Amino acid sequence: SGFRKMAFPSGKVEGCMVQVTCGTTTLNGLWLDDVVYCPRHVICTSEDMLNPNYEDLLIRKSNHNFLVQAGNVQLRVIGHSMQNCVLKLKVDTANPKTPKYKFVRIQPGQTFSVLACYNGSPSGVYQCAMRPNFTIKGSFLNGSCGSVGFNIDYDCVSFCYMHHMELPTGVHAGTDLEGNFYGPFVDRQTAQAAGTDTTITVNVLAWLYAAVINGDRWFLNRFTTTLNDFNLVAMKYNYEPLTQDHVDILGPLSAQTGIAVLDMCASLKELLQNGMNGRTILGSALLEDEFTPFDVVRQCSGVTF
Amino acid sequence: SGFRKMAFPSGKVEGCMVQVTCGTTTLNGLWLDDVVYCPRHVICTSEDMLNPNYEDLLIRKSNHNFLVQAGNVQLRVIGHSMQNCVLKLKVDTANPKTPKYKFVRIQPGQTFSVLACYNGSPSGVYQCAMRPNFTIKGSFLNGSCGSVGFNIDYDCVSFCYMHHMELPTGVHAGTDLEGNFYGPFVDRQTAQAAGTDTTITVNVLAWLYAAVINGDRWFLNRFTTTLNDFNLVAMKYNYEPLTQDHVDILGPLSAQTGIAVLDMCASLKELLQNGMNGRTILGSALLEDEFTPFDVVRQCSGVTF
Ligand SMILES: [Cl-]
Ligand SMILES: [Cl-]
Ligand code: NA
Ligand code: NA
Ligand code: NA
Repeated sequence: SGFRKMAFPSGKVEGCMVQVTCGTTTLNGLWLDDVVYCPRHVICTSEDMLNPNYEDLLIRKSNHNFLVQAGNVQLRVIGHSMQNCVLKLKVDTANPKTPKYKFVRIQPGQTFSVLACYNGSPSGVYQCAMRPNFTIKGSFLNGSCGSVGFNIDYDCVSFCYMHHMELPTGVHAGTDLEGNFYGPFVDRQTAQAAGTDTTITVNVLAWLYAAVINGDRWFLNRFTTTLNDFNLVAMKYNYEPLTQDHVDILGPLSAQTGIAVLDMCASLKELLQNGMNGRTILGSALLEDEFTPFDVVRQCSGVTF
Repeated sequence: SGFRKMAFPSGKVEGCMVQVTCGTTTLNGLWLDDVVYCPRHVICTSEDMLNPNYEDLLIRKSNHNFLVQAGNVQLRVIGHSMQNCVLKLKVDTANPKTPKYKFVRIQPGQTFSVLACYNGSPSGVYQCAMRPNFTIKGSFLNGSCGSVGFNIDYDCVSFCYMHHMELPTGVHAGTDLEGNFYGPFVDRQTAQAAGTDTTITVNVLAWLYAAVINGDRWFLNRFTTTLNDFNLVAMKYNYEPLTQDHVDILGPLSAQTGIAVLDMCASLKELLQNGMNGRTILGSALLEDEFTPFDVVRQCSGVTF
């Protein structure tokens, strides 16, 4: 029993973190086989960062401009290129700790683990969701650029996120490992604003199901509403609309607890309209929206309490 | 910026998790050099577990009763013994991935990372505090026994916790790596109750400081109270008393934000008396007490916003 924000074990990713230095700029890189991936703005000085032309800046560099360190051992660069906003450095040694891996791009509302790194050295691990406005609410200080987010599926690491920058609101933006930004952001030091965020409804429902699985029941009721009637209260409280395909993935949770999805939606409606009246759910005093249906299944028991 | 529940990277501990099987019982073990550590109740059958004499049960076993698996590779046991509630299995191979490590026992209120494991295979990582009643609010299903909790200090792993069991309230109990239980618990299948828990005051203050460091300020005020006057409101709301030594470790946080400890205590007093009036702090709608002063410093910027 119990429910925690739970990250994937980070060892397979720790074996891949290196430090990339170009001039006076230093950040983290991801070393898979004989390629290091890092944010391309490692090639920018302080002035370049304001309005950079990256094709120009890269053409003025050669392999010797790039210092790659895996611990103390230095990797010599034998090639470089640009793929959108990530830099690729070909090195002369294939990372022998390279796990099975894929580059995947995730959807708003999905979660992943973040290995925060500084100077090529892992310092912490945590769980994150991709917000509906394509930012993440991470924990990153200067020098964390190049930290990656990932999911693990049977010793295969699916890399979904590379960290590039913090926005004015303190939230974080980056790319997939092909260098394509999540959301309407660009890698230059200008003030950029995310769109307005919304609450991930299917995740809140999944987390209510985790509550029931763990014995928290006070918020339930006998009422039921219809799909379209709920979606009206959603829009009022700035929640995502619920789809019949979202209901379907919530299916296994519905079956295991015996509580139909639309039944649980009525309880959510009531929680939105009346608040919690001082009580808590799974140790929280607000509705949590960063656990997916998959996250609930994998952490919770297979049998309801 | 940002503030997250953050675990230590788990790789150094992942290299040490093995599966121990004795008869039909299977749980996780910790392999350091040529010794495997696991909970001693791996030697109990279902009936033995009700009222076990472990000295009897162990004397009736030999090295061949114990199956140790590190992945597929099997380790052959060349000796066994008991140290309080942990079993020690001498194996014929020193773990080549053995990190620098120590066995340390932590205090109520301190935090550590937990590597949850099933059948010798790491499945998740999270942060935990030792509660003042010597339980932890973990996330553990059947087969997680033998999972360890740890802190990392410059590539030295300080192991502080081995998981043994879940109590009736759903909280979790275990030992240090010498096999001495945290709290008044014993390793047998009888209903055991923790004492009443209390809120870790110094941690809540540390987390309020993290709020200020990150720009959350609405809860502050100009008031100040005295140490002894605060401790009276503490006892009313079931909070730990504040010591002058707790103030001192909060010193660095006090200095960096410019907010004296007793100043912050007044804001806490007001938060206790009036609640949050609907607002949140660091993304939470209750007062969080599982971040230590050290956890705040290590994750937060060195300069206030
Ligand atoms: Cl290349
Ligand atoms: Cl031994
Ligand atoms: Na975590
Ligand atoms: Na209902
Ligand atoms: Na004050």
